[PDB]
Amino acid sequence: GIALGMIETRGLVPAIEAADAMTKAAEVRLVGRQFVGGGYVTVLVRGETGAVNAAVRAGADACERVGDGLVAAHIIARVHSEVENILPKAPQ
Amino acid sequence: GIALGMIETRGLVPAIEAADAMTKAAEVRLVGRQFVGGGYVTVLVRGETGAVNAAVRAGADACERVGDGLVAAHIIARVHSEVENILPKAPQ
Amino acid sequence: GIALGMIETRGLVPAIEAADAMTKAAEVRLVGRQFVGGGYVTVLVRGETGAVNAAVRAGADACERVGDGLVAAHIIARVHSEVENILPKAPQ
Amino acid sequence: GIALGMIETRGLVPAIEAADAMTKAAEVRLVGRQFVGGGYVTVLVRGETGAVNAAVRAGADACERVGDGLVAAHIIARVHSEVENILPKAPQ
Amino acid sequence: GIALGMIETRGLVPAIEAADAMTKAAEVRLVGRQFVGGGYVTVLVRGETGAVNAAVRAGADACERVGDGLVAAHIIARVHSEVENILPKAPQ
Amino acid sequence: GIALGMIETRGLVPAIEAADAMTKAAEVRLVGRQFVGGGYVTVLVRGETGAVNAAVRAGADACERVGDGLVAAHIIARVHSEVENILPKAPQ
Amino acid sequence: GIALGMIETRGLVPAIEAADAMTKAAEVRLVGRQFVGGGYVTVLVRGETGAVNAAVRAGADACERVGDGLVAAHIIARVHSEVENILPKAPQ
Amino acid sequence: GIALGMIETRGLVPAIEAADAMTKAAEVRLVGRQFVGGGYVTVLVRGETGAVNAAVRAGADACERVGDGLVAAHIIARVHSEVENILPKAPQ
Amino acid sequence: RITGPGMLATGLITGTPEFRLVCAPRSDQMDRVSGEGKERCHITGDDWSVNKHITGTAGQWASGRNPSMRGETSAFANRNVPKPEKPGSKITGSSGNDTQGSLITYSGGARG
Amino acid sequence: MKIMQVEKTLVSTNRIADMGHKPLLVVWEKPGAPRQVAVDAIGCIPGDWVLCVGSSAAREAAGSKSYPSDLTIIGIIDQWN
Repeated sequence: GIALGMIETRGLVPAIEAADAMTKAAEVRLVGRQFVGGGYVTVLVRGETGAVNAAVRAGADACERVGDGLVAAHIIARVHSEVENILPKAPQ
Repeated sequence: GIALGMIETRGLVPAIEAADAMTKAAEVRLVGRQFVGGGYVTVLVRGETGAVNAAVRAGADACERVGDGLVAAHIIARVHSEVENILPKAPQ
Repeated sequence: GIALGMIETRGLVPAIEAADAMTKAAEVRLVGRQFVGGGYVTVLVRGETGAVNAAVRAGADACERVGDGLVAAHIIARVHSEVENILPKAPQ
Repeated sequence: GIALGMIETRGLVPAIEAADAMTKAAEVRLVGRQFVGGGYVTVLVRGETGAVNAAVRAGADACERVGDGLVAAHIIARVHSEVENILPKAPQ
Repeated sequence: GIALGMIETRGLVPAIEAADAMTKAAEVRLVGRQFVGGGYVTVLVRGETGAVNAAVRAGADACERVGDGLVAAHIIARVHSEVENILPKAPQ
Repeated sequence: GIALGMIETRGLVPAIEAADAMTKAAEVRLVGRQFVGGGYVTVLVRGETGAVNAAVRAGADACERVGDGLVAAHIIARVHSEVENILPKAPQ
Repeated sequence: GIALGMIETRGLVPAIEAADAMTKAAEVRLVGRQFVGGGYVTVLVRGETGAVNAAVRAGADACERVGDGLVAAHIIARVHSEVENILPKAPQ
Repeated sequence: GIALGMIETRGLVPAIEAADAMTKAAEVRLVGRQFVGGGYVTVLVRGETGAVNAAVRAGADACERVGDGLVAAHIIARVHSEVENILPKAPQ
Repeated sequence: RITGPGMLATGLITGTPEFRLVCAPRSDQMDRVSGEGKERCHITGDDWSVNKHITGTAGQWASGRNPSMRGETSAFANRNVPKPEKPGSKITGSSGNDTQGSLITYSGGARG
Repeated sequence: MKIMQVEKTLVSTNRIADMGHKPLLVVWEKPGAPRQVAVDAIGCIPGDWVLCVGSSAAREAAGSKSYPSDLTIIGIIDQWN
């Protein structure tokens, strides 16, 4: 799938919990963890649109009560080709 | 076109939503995503004045309720050649 | 070390105290000290499940009262195989 | 040609708007755009004292109402030679 | 000596004052100065237990009312061998 | 000149103004400008004790009204040789 | 069809009604009807995540009032690969 | 590992959910699902003692409110070889 | 009473042995997941929404897996830091001495 | 209104305080035409073809009913030769 799901958190620990829950919940792959600055961490997943929806929902529910919690949960079913250049392809 | 559209958001998720909306709404090229610091994220587009106007309006509408939300949605019809030295040409 | 232990502190001194407490408590290997940004610091330990459990409890108790204090203490007994690509192997 | 003008903003978008307005107002060279940290951005211009004066006034007026706004609009007509060491010579 | 003394401050100025006080008070060596991010600055000293105790007490006393003040003043008489990987050996 | 004068400000513009005022007021060498993080910027000068006293007073007075203002004004009259490892010798 | 939909009923008649509603509502394949013992009957479907969601919703609604009623309506977007060893591929 | 974790449920759906939760929670392997009779369903996992404790806790919490719920959650840290004769080795 | 460095910083040191409409209104409806995951608009038919009596995937089945224990300095947070009185201009003659626009400072904090 | 091309910037340090911080640009209808100075309310670059309103409308275009301007740039032409 080509849909994109993202979770923004306050701190790395909720971000890692969100990534774990997202990958365990549905058929999605982790494509990047980004340190935004000022304490924000963003985790990104790709997959089928319904799988992405389930994964992001589970990640939000899992990371809400972890650390300083959840900032954003968002799904884009088909990202523009231009936006593909600001998205990490593989996690590192 | 040499017009510049800029959207500043709190966090990367609303910035990505804004970039997606801007690139879907008009013929503009995403030239940069900048981590300003303190959580500020800026997405910049270039194109014709009408296209940049439409793109910035659509992105500002789209990202206003995503995560911690929008900070600035600005348009410059003609960029001075001096400012071209501090503007990214391609994103990453 | 399959289990993952994670402690996030406000500042570096509670992170160092927590890492010392975890590594003294049980057989865990410290795999990362990440400067998240905005003052957040995360210490990550791997090990067997019971060792990581004991280490995380000890580290949370130790770094409770040091500096600006505790933010999060988290245990993941087995992260998803995707999550391993955003986890550090060794400290830098 | 040796006067220094400085505008500090909260966020990159007001800083870019201020630099654009400054270089449009008078004959000033944009010598630096600094990401201070925590969201502060500083744009620095060099030129004749009158040109720097007009440019800084126009830039402050233009960037006051953009994003999170303006922090500082400062003119140094005669820079001490020691301060030149910490001043940027070209942007990036 | 292998004991560890750490002082965390808000801003560089109290950290430098604390380092001066620590190295004046006792026979400790300054091994690091870390910019944690978010304004936090940590200075680390090594020495024998009594030297580290005296140095940390003196630094905390000296930097308490300097700038934005003191965050942490901590002593670890013997850090675990794992924690050595995340401790600077020399400053820069 | 062995004495050390430091001024910490919120934002770069007051720091540059403080450095200019300090170097104009008395015979002091500007040795560093540090981006602490979180918006803190520290400027360091070296010189004789009286020169450093005058310089720090002039810098604080000149930069208190600029931008987000002044955080700290500190003098160390006799810096320990250990502290010179973390003090910049030439500014960047 | 990665996702898994499960409906447990008391008796076979509500299970058959639930299976009919599930397969009519969305593109899901019925991969098993299991006589659990003691009167429990489980119907299991596979498909896309959104299709499975709609199917399970419809099946629960349909079989709620039939016979001795519904016991459980459960969805797993992606089971663990080991769990596939206890999941029927075809209904025998 | 050689420890044995068992979950007994009323119905098949909570048993499948428990098996999924146990496998996803910790480093354990699913070895069997047994229909007992009268509606009882038992899922068994094998692994290291700490991993088994974590997996059984997670599965018991997950299946508690699914269908007719949970009957028993038991951990045997070391299984006698005589009992291995009545234990499935591979799930079917 | 023994004097020296041991009497300093009492109550500050740690680590010592002693220490040890179809769509709901935009204003008052914040979505769980924004964008394509929005539930604001009432979609009829066979959508991917989940009923109340349906279990799994999200909810406690994602948050109960991993045990967890809970425990600003920036440009934005500094917009209301106390500042001294704004500098005034007492100069005369025509020098572009606008007093209504934004604050412009010259060397030493003078108004300009 | 008129169509004029921006030539260069104009700086007057000793200008009256009522002008505020607004920048001034030198405009002419074509190269070689008589030069005029407009208040730049848009932020244009040299070479831009702009729209300049005069008379009493220029005052409000520059910001207030009492602004000392009789020529203000109020737009940049999207495409002009």
